[PDB]
Amino acid sequence: EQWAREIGAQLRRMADDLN
Amino acid sequence: EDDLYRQSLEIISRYLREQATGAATSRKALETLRRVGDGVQRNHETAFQGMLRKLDIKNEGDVKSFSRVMVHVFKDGVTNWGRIVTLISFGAFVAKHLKSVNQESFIEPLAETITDVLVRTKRDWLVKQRGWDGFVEFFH
Ligand SMILES: [Cl-]
Ligand SMILES: [Cl-]
Ligand SMILES: [Cl-]
Ligand SMILES: [Zn+2]
Ligand SMILES: [Zn+2]
Ligand SMILES: [Zn+2]
Repeated sequence: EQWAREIGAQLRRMADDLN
Repeated sequence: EDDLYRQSLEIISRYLREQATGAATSRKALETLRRVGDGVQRNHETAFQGMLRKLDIKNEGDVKSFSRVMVHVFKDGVTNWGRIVTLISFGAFVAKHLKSVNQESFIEPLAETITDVLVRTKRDWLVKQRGWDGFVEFFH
């Protein structure tokens, strides 16, 4: 689970920047 | 199984298939997706490759792994075009990946998963935004 949380947050942060 | 859904699956599937194979509202969205999405892939190449590896290490199915990751992105209750475009972009990166490992038949389901999560769970949001017409103008 922890690896999916990490990857998800990672995409989230870069996504929120692009937004 | 509706008109938002099939229009979403049109855009996404197309973008993923043309990225893997190297080459009205829908067509404008596709143009925007190419412009912005190719950007995201160049600029976050190192991160994307790291995430792909991580997904593959835990070999639980590439499109299913994508699904779990995709759901987690939205778990914080926020929805925005950046999130949507970044996920489709990572989808394209993974679709290129599937083509390089002679697993092109997995691209179509990848595209469906992404669309499912989008239209199924963010429908209300997508409507307030005027669907793909919102997308086009957000990045215009
Ligand atoms: Cl960015
Ligand atoms: Cl960037
Ligand atoms: Cl989750
Ligand atoms: Zn960035
Ligand atoms: Zn893989
Ligand atoms: Zn989660």
